[PDB]
Amino acid sequence: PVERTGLIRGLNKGHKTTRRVLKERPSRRKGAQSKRTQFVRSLIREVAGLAPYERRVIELLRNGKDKRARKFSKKKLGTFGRAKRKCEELQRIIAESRRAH
Amino acid sequence: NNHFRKHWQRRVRCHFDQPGKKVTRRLARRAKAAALAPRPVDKLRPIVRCPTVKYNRRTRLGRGFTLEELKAAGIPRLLAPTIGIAVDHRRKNLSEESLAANVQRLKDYKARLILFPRKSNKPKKADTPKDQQTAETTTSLRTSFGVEQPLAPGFTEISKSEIPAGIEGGAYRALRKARSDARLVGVREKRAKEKAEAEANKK
Amino acid sequence: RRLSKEDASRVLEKTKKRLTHFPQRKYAVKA
Amino acid sequence: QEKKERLLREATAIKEGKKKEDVSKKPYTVKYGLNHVVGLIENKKASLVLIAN
Amino acid sequence: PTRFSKTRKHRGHVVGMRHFHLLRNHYWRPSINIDKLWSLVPSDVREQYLSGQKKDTAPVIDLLSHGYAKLLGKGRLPEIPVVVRARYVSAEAERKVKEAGGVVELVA
Amino acid sequence: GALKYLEELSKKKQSDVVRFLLRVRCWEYRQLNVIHRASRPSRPDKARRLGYKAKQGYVIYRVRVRRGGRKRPVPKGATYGKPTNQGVNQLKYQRSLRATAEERVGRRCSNLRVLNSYWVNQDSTYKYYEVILVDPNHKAIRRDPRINWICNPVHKHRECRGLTSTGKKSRGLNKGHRFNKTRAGRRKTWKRHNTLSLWRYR
RNA sequence: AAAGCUCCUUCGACGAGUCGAGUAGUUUGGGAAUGCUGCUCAAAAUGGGAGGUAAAUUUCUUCUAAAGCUAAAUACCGGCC
RNA sequence: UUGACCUCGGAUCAGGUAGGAGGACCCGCUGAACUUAAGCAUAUCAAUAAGCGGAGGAAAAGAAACCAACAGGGAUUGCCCUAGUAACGGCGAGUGAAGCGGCAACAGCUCAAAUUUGAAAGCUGGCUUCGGCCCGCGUUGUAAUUUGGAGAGGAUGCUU
Repeated sequence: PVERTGLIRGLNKGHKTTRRVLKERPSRRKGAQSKRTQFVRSLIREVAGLAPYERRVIELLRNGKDKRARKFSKKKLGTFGRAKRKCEELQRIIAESRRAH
Repeated sequence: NNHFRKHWQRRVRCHFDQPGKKVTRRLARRAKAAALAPRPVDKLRPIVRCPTVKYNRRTRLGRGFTLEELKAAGIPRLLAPTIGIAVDHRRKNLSEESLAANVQRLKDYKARLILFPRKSNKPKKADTPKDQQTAETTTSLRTSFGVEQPLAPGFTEISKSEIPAGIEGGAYRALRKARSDARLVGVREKRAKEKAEAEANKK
Repeated sequence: RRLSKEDASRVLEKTKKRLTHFPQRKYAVKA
Repeated sequence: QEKKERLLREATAIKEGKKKEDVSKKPYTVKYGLNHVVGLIENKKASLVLIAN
Repeated sequence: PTRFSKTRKHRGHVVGMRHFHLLRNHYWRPSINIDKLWSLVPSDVREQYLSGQKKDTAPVIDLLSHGYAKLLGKGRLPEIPVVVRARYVSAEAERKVKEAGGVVELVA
Repeated sequence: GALKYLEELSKKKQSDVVRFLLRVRCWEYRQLNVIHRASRPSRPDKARRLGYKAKQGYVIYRVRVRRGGRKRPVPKGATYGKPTNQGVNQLKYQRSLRATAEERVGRRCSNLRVLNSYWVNQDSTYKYYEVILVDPNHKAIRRDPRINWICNPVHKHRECRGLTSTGKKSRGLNKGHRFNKTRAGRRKTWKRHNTLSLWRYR
């Protein structure tokens, strides 16, 4: 950690202490991928397939209309970041389907 | 500014039971002390520093000791609540000083602790022997292990030869410079990266 | 309709192990 | 009932002091239960799987 | 009391911006001038310093322990070197401390 | 085991297999009664994580409730007061349809305690729920320390008082600055803030 | 037979018509930052929520929702003393 | 033909349970107008009265998807203060919290998501000579173990 300057204002302000390096708390592991949940999610994706809105976005991505796909994903899901993540996931499944074919 | 436009008389709370409630609280405290004797009536609490910039000058009692503090003081987390020590798993030790102070506090408590055996006929090696179970005892950990020095000492004497030179340029100028640099962090970074890009383009 | 004393005082095995090996201790603090 | 008889015969041998390894042997049975069978399939210990209609 | 009221006598004759989620602890910074600076020294030691029985020592005053964050510059100081530790300081206060022969140290 | 797969599959509610199952089961549940006993949970993973056990004293009841808003029962659908600038079609009930379903199931089985409930289906007219109930008079329930808290009389009709999960959601019992008015009980907080407190030595 | 402590290559499952978004009503000091409910859409895996001004990019800090229990200090124009 | 599952039924079958009263206080739902704003559809009265459902000796809440921005605090509740403050408000009458801080009181935990798989180790009920034996529930999962503060696998030598 960066040492504090000992001043009340400016960059790195605050009282000087000897900062410690903590062992990482187990409650902050959430979001990390596990082998079992990765295997189960891949199998369930294979068994179930895709949603109609996902089919629309993957077809737009196949035609390469990326901006319209992002706009349609944002309209369907609600937020720009979730739309971007969904479009990246659909890009990855297009790439694996093409490397299979 | 009088807020009497509702039906305020339906929910007027008087406090004519203040001495009676004090007497009730004192009776409950006596009963709790008699039930817990010879243990103290309260648990051991750590020393923590108050948050925000208004109250960080002062220390006070916290909820409980951290797991790192207990591990450094050599007390297992399952034994700790059974011998009068409060345990708080949410609090962390971001700095060495508070950790060291609380470990010293726990070591002092463990040095002054008397531990009676579970069975009288069969004392164990971790238990206090019968010739050491007799001593003068305290019943208030908030008094015997309180916050001794809540604030920093406001007055200290140093020799005239040890007077510091001070910040070069002046303390007021140092504060103004720190504020100005903080306000101009991003502008200078944009200018530096633009200059670097121009140098890369026309090297 | 109240629960019987045995059923109310019945406890789980993990709690039983915890109370077996770490009960509330009788202790005092020197002044 | 067969399990109870096996436990009683093994208890007689332990009462005599003989070893459970000496008196008993590895069992071989059909594995059932949904979570158990799924775990066996994932750990590749299953040779054949029969799924109900 | 009712007996003193006049009714008993009259018996028979009738801009800018809006700050959402303001936290005052951000803006907490009490100030003290330099003419009250020597009052923070304990009384006997202050009398010794002002009389001149301590010519080889200097008092160090932490304003944050007394509850003050800024040292302001109203008044004048005696010619005694004092170390002052403060979070904030005004230019005139620092200048007058420097004329008195002390230093203003910045803390957080 | 299998229930991880069932949870991942129940996430994907717009796949072909899940929509087919939802459609055929919705037709079946529409042909059945409004409240009827389910012999086993149709979502075993959801029931298990909400607290259902395959033990005597646990029952599942399936219930359908009419969805949409709430209508004020005034004559001819009109009130005779000040203008409201809105009709009775746009009035919103403050509890959930899940709560309505739980309360009706509790009235149907008044000898049991509602533990939890979960969505199973919906259509244009109804929402379909399954409610887990526990028998507080069964010996297998009374001998289990993980569940015998529900035998105590303070848990009589939790669904009527809002002590279930949907009730806590509707009462807004969460920590933080977004739940200032409701985290300790809205009416209790209001009474505290509108109580005039006068001490002896004022 | 169970149980604690110490160290560690590795593993480390964590709740979905739910979160979130739009809209309408109601509510709030939170009529730019509140909650609840109905309708429509509908998630993810260092992901998600929050960080009281809308948005994109890069960071940071805190926690870990959608399952559950639990005494005390608090209230009391009803009942009994 | 004979039987097994699954689903749905019958019984004055065996054993249980609910209703009503009370409702000062408590948890929800539903919900005014007089009044105050010159009148008045925003507003105020008031998220109140009346109406409905549900508890107890207290209830509720409660062990952070918290507060913060600090040298960081650390479940809930209540008092004092914060504070008539930040903020909201036709044509303005008015409305109005929270963190920190002092105190009273303090107490922590249980599941789902793992195969016991070298042995459903779990449980209701019936009959008893009170030793047990039966009929069943349950593998679409009852015990032991684990709950993020971690834990699982190892290694290690002492303690209970």
